Amino acid sequence: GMTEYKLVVVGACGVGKSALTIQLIQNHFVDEYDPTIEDSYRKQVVIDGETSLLDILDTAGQEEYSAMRDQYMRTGEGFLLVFAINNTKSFEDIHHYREQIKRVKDSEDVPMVLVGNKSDLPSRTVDTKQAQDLARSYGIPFIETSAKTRQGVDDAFYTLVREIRKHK
Ligand SMILES: *CCC(=O)N1CCN2c3ncnc4cc(-c5c(C)ccc6n[nH]cc56)c(Cl)c(c34)OC[C@@H]2C1
Ligand SMILES: Nc1nc2c(ncn2[C@@H]2O[C@H](COP(=O)(O)OP(=O)(O)O)[C@@H](O)[C@H]2O)c(=O)[nH]1
Ligand SMILES: [Ca+2]
Ligand SMILES: [Mg+2]
Repeated sequence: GMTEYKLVVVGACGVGKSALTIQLIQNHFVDEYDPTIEDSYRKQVVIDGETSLLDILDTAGQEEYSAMRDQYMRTGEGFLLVFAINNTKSFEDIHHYREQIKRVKDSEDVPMVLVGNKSDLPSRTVDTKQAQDLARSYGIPFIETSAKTRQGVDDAFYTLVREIRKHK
């Protein structure tokens, strides 16, 4: 019947992964979401006139390697790489998330999107141009998002879907 996409949302602790995913699915902003909850969220959506199913895995757990986490990641068709623009270490870590995904996919061209989250915060420490240059060198799109104001949430997930469709 209707297509399903496995989206995986990766990024450092407290970048807004669950806030983004919950805003897309449930249309509200979470203030203090339980940071151990790793669950899968679904939504029916119309993208370029195609009704589709989003299965969104919102990563949590521990900073540790597991055979079981390789398996969940290998099921993923595309990945949002999320940093907050007020945390330069969250952006320093994007490199390791891309490396870890290349290892399990044993692929250079995995549908990915770079997300600079918390675009509403005054206190920016990571500059758009640097984020842009990183996405241009990975060959992936870049979207600035605020889970609070909902700016760029839709277009971040939809751009990932459109990256997975271009992939075959
Ligand atoms: C506050 C908790 C939270 O949101 N976290 C902390 C734990 N991680 C995390 N931290 C470090 N390394 C990680 C590595 C992977 C991973 C990847 C990308 C591919 C294959 C893997 N095999 N074992 C682990 C991994 C992931 Cl998915 C995470 C992670 O998930 C994010 C999460 C963020
Ligand atoms: N101001 C602002 N706060 C955010 C945004 N996204 C998440 N937060 C807050 O940042 C903290 C971490 O968010 P969370 O979604 O739990 O991070 P996760 O560890 O990636 O799941 C929370 O207290 C959120 O309310 C955002 O876009 N703007
Ligand atoms: Ca453990
Ligand atoms: Mg979380």
